Amino acid sequence: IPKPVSKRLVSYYMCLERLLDEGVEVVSSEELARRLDLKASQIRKDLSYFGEFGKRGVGYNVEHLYDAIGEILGVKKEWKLVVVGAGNIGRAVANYTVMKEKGFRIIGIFDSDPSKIGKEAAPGLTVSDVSELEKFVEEHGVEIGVIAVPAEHAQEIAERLEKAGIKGILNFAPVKIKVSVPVENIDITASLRVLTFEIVRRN
Amino acid sequence: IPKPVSKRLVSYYMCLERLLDEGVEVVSSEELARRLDLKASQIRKDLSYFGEFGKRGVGYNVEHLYDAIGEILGVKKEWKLVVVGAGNIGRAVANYTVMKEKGFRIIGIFDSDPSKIGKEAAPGLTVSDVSELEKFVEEHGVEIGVIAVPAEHAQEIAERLEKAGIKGILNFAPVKIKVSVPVENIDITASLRVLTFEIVRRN
DNA sequence: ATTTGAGAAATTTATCACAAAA
DNA sequence: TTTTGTGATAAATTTCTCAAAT
Ligand SMILES: NC(=O)c1ccc[n+]([C@@H]2O[C@H](COP(=O)([O-])OP(=O)(O)OC[C@H]3O[C@@H](n4cnc5c(N)ncnc54)[C@H](O)[C@@H]3O)[C@@H](O)[C@H]2O)c1
Ligand SMILES: NC(=O)c1ccc[n+]([C@@H]2O[C@H](COP(=O)([O-])OP(=O)(O)OC[C@H]3O[C@@H](n4cnc5c(N)ncnc54)[C@H](O)[C@@H]3O)[C@@H](O)[C@H]2O)c1
Repeated sequence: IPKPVSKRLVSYYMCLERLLDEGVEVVSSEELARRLDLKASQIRKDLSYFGEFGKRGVGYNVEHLYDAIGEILGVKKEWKLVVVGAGNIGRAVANYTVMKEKGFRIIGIFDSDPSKIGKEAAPGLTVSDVSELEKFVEEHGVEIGVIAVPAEHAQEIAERLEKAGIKGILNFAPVKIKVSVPVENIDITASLRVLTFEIVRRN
Repeated sequence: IPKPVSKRLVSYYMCLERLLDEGVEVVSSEELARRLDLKASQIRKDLSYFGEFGKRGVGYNVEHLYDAIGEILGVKKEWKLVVVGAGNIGRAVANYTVMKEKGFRIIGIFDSDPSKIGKEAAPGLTVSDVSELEKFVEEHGVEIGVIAVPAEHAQEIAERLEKAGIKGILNFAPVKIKVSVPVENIDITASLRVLTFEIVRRN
């Protein structure tokens, strides 16, 4: 499966949830492409990699395709997350997941600063000492670790998660993590610098 | 300019700053590829698009190439940013830029909630009423707007920024913004769902 | 002795076109 | 009356060679 497909699959997934909220039961690839700003052929091709969910001369059943993509994306289950780093980013993600997301459940947040190791970072979430990270991940079968520590300590924390059996890592620190589990990176500063690149190109 | 180049250029830029902090004056493309986990040929190709910064049989002057990429990225200037939305994401980005970044200066943050209007979101940064957004952007020549409002209000905020002369937008809301200025998106939930995709694929 | 950079090839991704179903 | 889905084309991206500098 081509690399850019997974990203577009997530976009189709959110769009289908919107159509369900609107009451739409059937949608064509051209109607989907019209509101995502993509070519209908690309949408049909990407879905081709995983199966035949369409009805020739009719379209796609919104609920069936939504459920199908959800199964492919692994979203049909609840994912247990831990946040390492109770700073700006760590608390922002903790307060959001507990509130807005129902498929991702943050059950722990960790820090190394004695001032924060006792404070509450989100509703029903008390900051734990990072010394307990491995024990917590193994005991509660945590599956996703979000790294929100400075770059100088991201790799070390990444290896502890992988050692404790983490299945994947969401990395916010501006460094390339080296581990055997999947890693998605969110580099805010890199995005700004990609933005300035495009800005000066237009000028 | 191929699409993936700008992203890798930002990666070379951070790596070169690290080499400067280490005292390295000259570096080969193979040494750069060694610390970025890329092929040396790719690094040389990407640099080819913008000029000839290397010394045949020698390598690249670290400081000269750093300055060259910095000029291409548009980082040799100070960029004025405003944050719309003083929530979790908005406050996290405000406190970081004011503290950690020297090339991006957040000079304003805006919200529509009377409870937060007037409050301080970061050192020396007081939340302003979003009704003043356009006026602020025009007067102070703000160049980059960071959108940290719920998805239902992202497009409307994007159009006000573009109307006030904003040059680019960093978008955190899970929706595709439609404007004539460049837009870089950071979709945290989409990243998690791309991560779950990779997790269930491997296993 | 090395190491960059300019074609050329190889690889990957997007787009098209149309028969096949409903 | 139409729209999905498969092959094939087309386009974009990555990788490879190696002459030319040093
Ligand atoms: N906040 C932003 O907008 C932003 C922007 C760009 C990049 N980043 C990057 O995201 C990451 C976190 O950003 P932030 O704003 O939250 O910084 P922050 O200083 O507010 O929070 C970092 C937290 O990590 C803790 N920490 C440090 N070492 C630790 C360790 N071994 N174990 C456990 N905890 C540890 C610290 O106690 C601190 O609380 C950083 O790598 C940063 O470079 C953030
Ligand atoms: N916090 C996360 O980790 C996370 C994760 C996924 C997605 N997001 C998305 O990022 C965006 C912001 O996230 P958040 O956690 O900070 O939400 P938040 O509730 O913590 O803060 C959002 C702020 O936007 C303000 N607002 C609403 N409408 C406004 C308007 N017209 N003008 C000005 N201000 C307005 C609100 O007063 C609020 O303070 C959202 O779109 C969210 O879906 C965030």
